[PDB]
Amino acid sequence: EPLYENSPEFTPYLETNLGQPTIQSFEQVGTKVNVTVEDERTLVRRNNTFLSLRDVFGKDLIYTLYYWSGKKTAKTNTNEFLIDVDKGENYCFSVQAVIPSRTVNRKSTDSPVECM
Amino acid sequence: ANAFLEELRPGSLERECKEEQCSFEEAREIFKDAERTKLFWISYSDGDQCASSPCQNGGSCKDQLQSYICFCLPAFEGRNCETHKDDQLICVNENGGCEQYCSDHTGTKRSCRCHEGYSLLADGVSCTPTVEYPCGKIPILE
Amino acid sequence: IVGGKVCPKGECPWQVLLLVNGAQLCGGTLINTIWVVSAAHCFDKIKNWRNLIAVLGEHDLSEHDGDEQSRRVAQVIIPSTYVPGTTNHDIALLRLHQPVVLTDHVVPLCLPERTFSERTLAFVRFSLVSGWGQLLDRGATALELMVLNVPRLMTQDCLQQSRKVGDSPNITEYMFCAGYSDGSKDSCKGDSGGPHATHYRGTWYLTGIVSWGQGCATVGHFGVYTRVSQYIEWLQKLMRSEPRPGVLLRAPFP
Amino acid sequence: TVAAYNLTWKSTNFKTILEWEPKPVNQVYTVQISTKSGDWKSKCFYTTDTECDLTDEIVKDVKQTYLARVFSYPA
Ligand SMILES: *C[C@@](*)(O)[C@H](CCCNC(N)=[NH2+])NC(=O)[C@H](Cc1ccccc1)NC(=O)[C@H](N)Cc1ccccc1
Ligand SMILES: *[C@@H]1O[C@H](CO)[C@@H](O)[C@H](O)[C@H]1O
Ligand SMILES: *[C@@H]1O[C@@H](C)[C@@H](O)[C@@H](O)[C@@H]1O
Ligand SMILES: C[As](C)(=O)[O-]
Ligand SMILES: [Ca+2]
Ligand SMILES: [Ca+2]
Ligand SMILES: [Ca+2]
Ligand SMILES: [Ca+2]
Ligand SMILES: [Ca+2]
Ligand SMILES: [Ca+2]
Ligand SMILES: [Ca+2]
Ligand SMILES: [Ca+2]
Ligand SMILES: [Ca+2]
Ligand SMILES: [Cl-]
Repeated sequence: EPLYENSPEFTPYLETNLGQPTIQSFEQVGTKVNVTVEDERTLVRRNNTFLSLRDVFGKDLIYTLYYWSGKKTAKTNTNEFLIDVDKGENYCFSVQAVIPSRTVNRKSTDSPVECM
Repeated sequence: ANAFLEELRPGSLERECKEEQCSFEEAREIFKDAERTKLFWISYSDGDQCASSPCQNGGSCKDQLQSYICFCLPAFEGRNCETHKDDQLICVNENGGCEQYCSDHTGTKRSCRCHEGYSLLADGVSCTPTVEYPCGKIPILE
Repeated sequence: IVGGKVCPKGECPWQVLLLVNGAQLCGGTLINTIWVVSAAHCFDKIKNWRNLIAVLGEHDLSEHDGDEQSRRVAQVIIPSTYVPGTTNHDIALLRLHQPVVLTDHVVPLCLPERTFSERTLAFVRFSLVSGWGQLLDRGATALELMVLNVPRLMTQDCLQQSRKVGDSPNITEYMFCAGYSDGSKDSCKGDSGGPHATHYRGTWYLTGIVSWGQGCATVGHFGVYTRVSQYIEWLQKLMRSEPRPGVLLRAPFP
Repeated sequence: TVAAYNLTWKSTNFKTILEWEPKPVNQVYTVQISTKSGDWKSKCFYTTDTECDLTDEIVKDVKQTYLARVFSYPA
């Protein structure tokens, strides 16, 4: 028998790193602003197409929005945030993917910053 | 970036960082605060690791922080889709797809063989019983 | 067999029962119409070689149906390298006096080719082990053929997952571990020579022979089986060899 | 021959790569992966690389727990 070494155990669902998210868009409706997070695709395939992060984790995945003196935060269990802003002031955004039920690697890294 | 007299104008992320490349300071003049500029800087300064077009064989690259991910077409694998699934037809790979015996051959495709009492079918991989009670089969279940 | 279930009649058709003077001795595996594989240690204390019988198509030892077929064992071939009282090279090839008739209840188990066994069969996790051996380390033997599904381990892992004992035999390249170390399931005394059969893409092959252990289903230990793949060339050479005179024959190995 | 060491899983959005050490001097590797009760499957046959992409195997069932092992063969 060959010389070998065992690897640590690995459960994909609980341990795979969440990739850097990207803010897809954002538009105004008077005093409210809607921020949309792009549904990042994963390597998981279902009949020849790739599943999105939302398709795989469903309700286990939430997104946190950081917007801006303090930072204000909003949370959503969909890919959209609907926040109250001020008429005339320009805001900047950054999101982070989070799976709260996780023990380790619970959060992705922050997305690139986008401003109005 | 900076040209003669432009810095008389107020900072603009679009004009200075999107339409042009901006230094950390130009960014700090727009964002003002340190933690905010630092956060913008991480992703802006990171660079696009997908620039080398590392994903081979028609794969798609997705940039990440100091790395990338390659999404490969169905018949490929590897960090950069460098591995051809079809080129892996050797016996150590799922027995070369042979139902019973597999024989590796350098220079040509591998071949399948069967145990006495069986003969190789036309598909080159399956075996079929030539005798009434071949070994390894349970009659009352067949 | 400790912690197994009854093998439904007909579903363990290559199982052989060996009897000496009507006494249950060991198990065996039918590999064709006249040859049976078993364990060498089963014959260490045999002195009356003419009362050695192999029964095929057996299931319930308490009653006779028309499926049993008895044949006297003409020859018992063991490796010369085997030393009675030790664990290494625990395998034996038995020639039956007359071939058995293959039926729905008597079918041989395939002896595989060496490379196929080492490269493919060795990585199928579970295999079946059967016998009429003891139901508990201390217990009685079974009246109905018992069968158990056991996972195989590579020797490195077997050594690492076993409780160390001061005078335990080394697991050699001629052996392999299979089973559970939690005291639940294992083959046992009286099961020796029985088959450790591995299923691969529709056909069953012989990969091991019940050989020894450190108690039946004792916590911290696995059952040890003879690694049949190491003997395939030896077995085939002997099956096509000139039948000689005495019952016991110590054939050179390799 | 030397045994591989420091086996590490690198996974982001399910693209899963196993990496290990050392760089092979006169030896090649083969990787096997399985679920606790499944058969072992071989991958990256006789590679001189010190990484192996297992993505295609693990995405078959992302909720299962996998174990992999790296064999060192003399060459
Ligand atoms: C002849 C067979 O029936 C029998 C099968 C035992 C299977 N046991 C488990 N746990 N799966 N084998 C034995 O009885 C062997 C015979 C033997 C072989 C070599 C040397 C000495 C005896 N005996 C044992 O396995 C006993 N546990 C004794 C023993 C042998 C080797 C190491 C430690 C103890
Ligand atoms: C493309 O770019 C990445 C990051 O610099 C590198 O790792 C690859 O080797 C190159 O082809
Ligand atoms: C990116 O994804 C890969 C897998 C291919 O479908 C490419 O053509 C596409 O741009
Ligand atoms: C190495 As052991 C036969 O004690 O499991
Ligand atoms: Ca400028
Ligand atoms: Ca400027
Ligand atoms: Ca400026
Ligand atoms: Ca400009
Ligand atoms: Ca512009
Ligand atoms: Ca300045
Ligand atoms: Ca400036
Ligand atoms: Ca980048
Ligand atoms: Ca009976
Ligand atoms: Cl024992």
